Amino acid sequence: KILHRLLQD
Amino acid sequence: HKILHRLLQDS
Amino acid sequence: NSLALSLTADQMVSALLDAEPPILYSEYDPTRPFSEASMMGLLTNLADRELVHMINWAKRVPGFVDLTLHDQVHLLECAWLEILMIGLVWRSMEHPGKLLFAPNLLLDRNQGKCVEGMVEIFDMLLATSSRFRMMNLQGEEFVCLKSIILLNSGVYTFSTLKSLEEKDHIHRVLDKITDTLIHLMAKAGLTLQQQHQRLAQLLLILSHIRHMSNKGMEHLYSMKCKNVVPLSDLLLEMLDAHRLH
Amino acid sequence: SKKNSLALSLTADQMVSALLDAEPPILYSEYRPFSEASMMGLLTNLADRELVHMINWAKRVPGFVDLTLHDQVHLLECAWLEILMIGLVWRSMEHPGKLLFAPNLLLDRNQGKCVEGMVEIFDMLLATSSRFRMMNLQGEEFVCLKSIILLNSGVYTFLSSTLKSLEEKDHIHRVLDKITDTLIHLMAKAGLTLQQQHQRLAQLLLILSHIRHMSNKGMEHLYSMKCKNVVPLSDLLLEMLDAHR
Repeated sequence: KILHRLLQD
Repeated sequence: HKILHRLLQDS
Repeated sequence: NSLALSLTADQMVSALLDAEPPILYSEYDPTRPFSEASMMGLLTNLADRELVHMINWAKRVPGFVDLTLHDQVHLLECAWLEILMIGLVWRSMEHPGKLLFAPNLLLDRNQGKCVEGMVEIFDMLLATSSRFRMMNLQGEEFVCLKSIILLNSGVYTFSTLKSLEEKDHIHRVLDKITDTLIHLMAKAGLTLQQQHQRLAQLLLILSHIRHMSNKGMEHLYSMKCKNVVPLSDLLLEMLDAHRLH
Repeated sequence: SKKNSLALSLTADQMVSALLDAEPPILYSEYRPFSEASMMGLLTNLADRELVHMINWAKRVPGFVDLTLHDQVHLLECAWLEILMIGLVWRSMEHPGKLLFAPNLLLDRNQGKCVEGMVEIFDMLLATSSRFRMMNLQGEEFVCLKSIILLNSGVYTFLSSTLKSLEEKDHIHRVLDKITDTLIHLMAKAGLTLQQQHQRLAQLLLILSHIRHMSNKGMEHLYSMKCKNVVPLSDLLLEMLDAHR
């Protein structure tokens, strides 16, 4: 879930 | 004297 | 010296094709239902019988006999499960959705589920078989790749000047197999650009095969440590060479 | 613009330029005599900071943004430790016998023994560094290899049952082919003959199999640290590790 947030930002 | 070492010699 | 460097590409192909091990049958007993233990027993008994033929085959791979028995042992110890797997994937190409471990042991993923922890490995092997099928992998390309695995997988885990000279010999043989792969692709009419693209596509699959072997080695170690099946003394030594946790 | 991506339209020189510009920075270690918990703490802290920069870098690898968020996540989850390791090996090329985790953290082989099971991983990384030094690996080739790792490591663990998932794999393989063209371009530009270009291409891609091997071993060691709960691991690192099991 952290990786998702990092890729979008 | 492992198995593989022995099998590599017999032929 | 080494006679493998003086071999032509066609002579390399012919040597490797004739060196091919036979397709072995499993001890599958159709009178009893599968269990995790009995399927693990079938797969390990088959691997153990294939290992004997693999050793004979490795001695026929050009350049392999030039190595010391210690170096031969090391390469086979590192690569044996990759070699079994690329052979399995090759044998399964014309069986979409199934793995042909043996002619009397053709399994789909639902049969793989009875061995917990194998279904992930099963799925990767199927995906590799389907990739080879989509690429239309040829038998002559397959034998080249299998020999690359044998020479490559343990080469980078070897100070002495005699050791750096033997590693140089292995890399000279690997370069000959590269020349042979390129020769096969040009003979099949691929353009120059297609040749290097396909060589890359094939060699990148070897990283997935390395990955599958590592996952398979951890699974085999688990089956030993949980007393699921007894491993032959040869399989115990091939497993112990990988020193798992 | 996902139908005809800009990665397909790039020249080889523009691909190299794009990848060079995308390069992450060389982070420092926030580093008293060493212990097992402290050394692993430094390495995992460093890794966690580098991971944030890796995400930015991946978004700048040509073709990577055309993928869905789900596919981007899967590729980074499979590849992240391979990418960290090839970076480490590259930075260590000019320091024989040493691993340059950071400019202020240059570890020799004997310093890997204060962490059990890490010496094997150290030796594998050092051998790869020696290989790259033996080949005189160039920075332009390095950035191609690192991008290939990202796109390739998880390409075969995708799903091949959706009409839209099969065109994602083709795009990945088309971007991969472009990077192969780019490596070959760099070798032709360096004056290698066609036979030398294909041999060197093969040599570089076979090292990726060893990098896959080392990442698998490193993932098991990292999992062994998480379980002992002695070294603090960030939430992000715990998630990246959890994706391999």
